[PDB]
Amino acid sequence: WKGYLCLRKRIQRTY
Amino acid sequence: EVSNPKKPGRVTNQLQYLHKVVMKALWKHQFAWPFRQPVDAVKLGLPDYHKIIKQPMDMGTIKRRLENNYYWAASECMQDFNTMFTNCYIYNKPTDDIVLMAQTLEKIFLQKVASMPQEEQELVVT
Repeated sequence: WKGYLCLRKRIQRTY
Repeated sequence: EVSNPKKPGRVTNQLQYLHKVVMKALWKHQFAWPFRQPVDAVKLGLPDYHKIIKQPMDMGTIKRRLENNYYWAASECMQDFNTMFTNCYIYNKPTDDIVLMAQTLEKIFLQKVASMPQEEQELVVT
């Protein structure tokens, strides 16, 4: 929810 | 990685317990979504992940392995779970948010494993 890797992981999830 | 024709696999009571009880409890957890797929180092811009982590592992890979009877014994499957948790701890900082999600899943993992059948026994279809 705040980390670079976790947010980048979250962006790719919506794709 | 997921399938191997030259390596023997088995169905045991402990392996089916990991697939029916342990995996289903961790898979639907709210913190499970980062661990359901292999880490895509290209999409996430991680040029050092595969050079620090020598054996990637995710819940999706473990689940496919149980569904294909990849493992011979439960110890091989529990090593995959440990490998997945260790990769998150090594690569990330101990204070990272993704590490707290892995530790939450690891405690649940150790909780479910504590109720696994004590002795491993092979399951043969008749």
